[PDB]
Amino acid sequence: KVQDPFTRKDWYNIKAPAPFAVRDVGKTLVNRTTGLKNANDALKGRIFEVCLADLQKDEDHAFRKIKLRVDEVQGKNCLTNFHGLDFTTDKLRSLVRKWQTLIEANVTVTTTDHYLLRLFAIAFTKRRPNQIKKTTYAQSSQIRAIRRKMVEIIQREAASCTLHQLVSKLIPEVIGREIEKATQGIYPLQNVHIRKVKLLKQPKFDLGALMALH
Amino acid sequence: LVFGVARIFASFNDTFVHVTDLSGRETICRVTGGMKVKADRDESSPYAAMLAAQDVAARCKELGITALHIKIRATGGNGTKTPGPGAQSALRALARSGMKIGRIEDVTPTPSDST
Amino acid sequence: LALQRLIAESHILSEAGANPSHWQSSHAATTGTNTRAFATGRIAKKTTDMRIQALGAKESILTQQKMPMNMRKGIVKHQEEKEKKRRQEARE
Amino acid sequence: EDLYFLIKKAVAVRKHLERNRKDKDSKFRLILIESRIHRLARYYKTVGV
Amino acid sequence: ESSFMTLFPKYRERYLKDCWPLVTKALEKHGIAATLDIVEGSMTVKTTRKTYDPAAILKARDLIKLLARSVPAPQALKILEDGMACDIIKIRSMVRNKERFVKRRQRLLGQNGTTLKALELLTQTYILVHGNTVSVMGGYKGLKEVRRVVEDTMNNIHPIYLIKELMIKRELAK
RNA sequence: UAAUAGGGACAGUCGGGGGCGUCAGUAUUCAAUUGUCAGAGGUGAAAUUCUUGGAUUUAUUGAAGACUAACAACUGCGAAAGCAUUCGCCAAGGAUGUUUUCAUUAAUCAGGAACGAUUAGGGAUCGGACGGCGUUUAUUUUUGACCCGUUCGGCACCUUACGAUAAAUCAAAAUGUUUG
Repeated sequence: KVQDPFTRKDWYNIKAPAPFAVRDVGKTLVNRTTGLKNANDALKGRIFEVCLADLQKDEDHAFRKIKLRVDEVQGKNCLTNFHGLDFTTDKLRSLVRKWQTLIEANVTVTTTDHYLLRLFAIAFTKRRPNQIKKTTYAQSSQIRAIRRKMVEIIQREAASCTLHQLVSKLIPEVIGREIEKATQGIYPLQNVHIRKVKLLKQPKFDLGALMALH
Repeated sequence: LVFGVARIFASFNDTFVHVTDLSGRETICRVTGGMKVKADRDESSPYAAMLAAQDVAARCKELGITALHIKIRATGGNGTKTPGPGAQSALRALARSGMKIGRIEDVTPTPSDST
Repeated sequence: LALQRLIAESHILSEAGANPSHWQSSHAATTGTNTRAFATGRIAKKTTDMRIQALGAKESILTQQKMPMNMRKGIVKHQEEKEKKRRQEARE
Repeated sequence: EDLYFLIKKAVAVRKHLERNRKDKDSKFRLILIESRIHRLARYYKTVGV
Repeated sequence: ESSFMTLFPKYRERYLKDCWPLVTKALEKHGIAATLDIVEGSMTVKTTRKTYDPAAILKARDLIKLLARSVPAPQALKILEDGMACDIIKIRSMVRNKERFVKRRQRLLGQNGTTLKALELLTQTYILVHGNTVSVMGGYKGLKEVRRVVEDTMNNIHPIYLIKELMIKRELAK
């Protein structure tokens, strides 16, 4: 068959909110809506992963990709809010240094809007100043103690401050610094990063909270 | 400044260039490595990446794309995590043909468990 | 036979130029002692000497037998210092 | 004395294996402590008790 | 300012510290600026606008990966040709016994590296054994055949039989 | 005599030691939904093979098998084959220290059984205990990471052997050339 899709496919718009400092993020060419398979599943159900360096305009943030569930469609418009986040693969390669400890935790959280969000997190042992030893190893009960201080601090500053305040706490890494200065009483633990945040199903479609984000 | 996503999946025998939108749903133009030179031997060659690279890039500029974000991978399941001779010449010819790219980053599927 | 010559003669045939990937060998391809107009027979001398050493020889023609002892201790000291530096750089 | 902590430890390991009889290295800890039961039961029986 | 980074250890610090201007000379010829972070101790490469070849930053990420993996800096800077490509082969989970696996990795190395360099002269590639990994640089056919070699070596076939097979292959290339 | 030989009690611990269960993680295969739309591929040359119902590929889910990559060590645990996500439970076990006790219980192995006396010190390795002519936690007391000394206990390197001797084996094959 000669299918050739030039006329039936259109150039939608995908746009950026107020906390994402750029104006536009995408101009996305998918398919024209019409009867016999209307476009709401070929629309909104798509997710949309881009870097944050152009979004908050600081190009030092070339890591930390985000997924974005499409949620608001007008004709020749879209406006996309925060759904997913994952750390960048070669930088989670670039933080693995031999002779100290990598720390993993897979925390399951839900927000008071019953938002099922996991927080996959990885921290790294700091080699102290004035240290001539080639190692900085931990003691595995010290690692366990680190990790219930980890889920202690993420449970202490989780279960509140909903997604405007939550991703407004995620992107300028307040979680990392509160893990750092909270957990350095036991063990120094620099390079605290938040590898993945997992939403699976946003339970609603509703436009009031979406325009409350916009 | 319209941007897209140009993707490369280049084994030791074949090269894939696959342009999709900024989410990854809508296939704009894909050309396999054998739709090029059509010798039955060296389908991963940098000349095949030259033909597929100039073909997909110059075609999509007639579709007016004006920028691309390239992801690069080989058969990272149980083979190598390094592409064949198609990714260097595909990024070379897509690069030197007209268009403009900002950041470059590649994603390769690490098995954290396999054997 | 010829494979014993391959694995045995590999540091010399590889020391000449025959691996353009390897840095010592493709440095040695344009070092100067193989860009002189007569090199494959120099290395053929060394490999036929290695063959006779396989055929039951204790001494080579290739070695200088008599040295003024401070040249000699400097050379053997230098080989031992190189290999000691290599084995202390094999803890990487 | 010592013998009561020996039989507390030993019957405790026996109760552990009676909760799972497929832990064969802890079964080796059982045959170690049973060998100590044969040992100190033998010697401290030959003391006169 | 497209920046990649990878991380080196404190023993590698010195050799990078005075091999580094040969590296950043060899990449300032490609315009890719690069620095060593001395206090943290990391390797930063980044492109400005002046890269004629945007494939060279793939070459630079693969490069400083090969500098963190303890390869000599000329051998690392031979990634900047066309046919030369990095690879590693992981084998520590490929074979499940400890001391038998040491017997297999030094069966791969051999008597003073003679079987290793016979493999390198059959396959035109460079092979380095680093800890529990096997780095290998070169052309893609050589990378494939060397991966065949390391797999068949770890699954108990001797590299005298493998060098028999590869030399008979090179004689059957005509 | 409390033995510079016992087993245990107590304390802060320690171990990628074992058992039960849970918890994730990726990739592999399978199925569905699209965007698809002429090759994908398997290699030394080449073919079987999938392929106008779309195979390879892109994205998004679900189910199952595997294992716990990268930290992973000139280390740590366990006698062995072995031991790698988080968390809980179950018992053991090691090491240190004590102001703890029946006080010879000790040492080596036929019969049998389960699992598959110093070298001579130095520099590093942790697992404790004690001390600090020091930073940082810390809004300052705890406390912990770094640095130092003592100290034990082990896993290995190096030289000299304290010597050997059957040599290829050595801080043990030192005690088979003035043998007890």
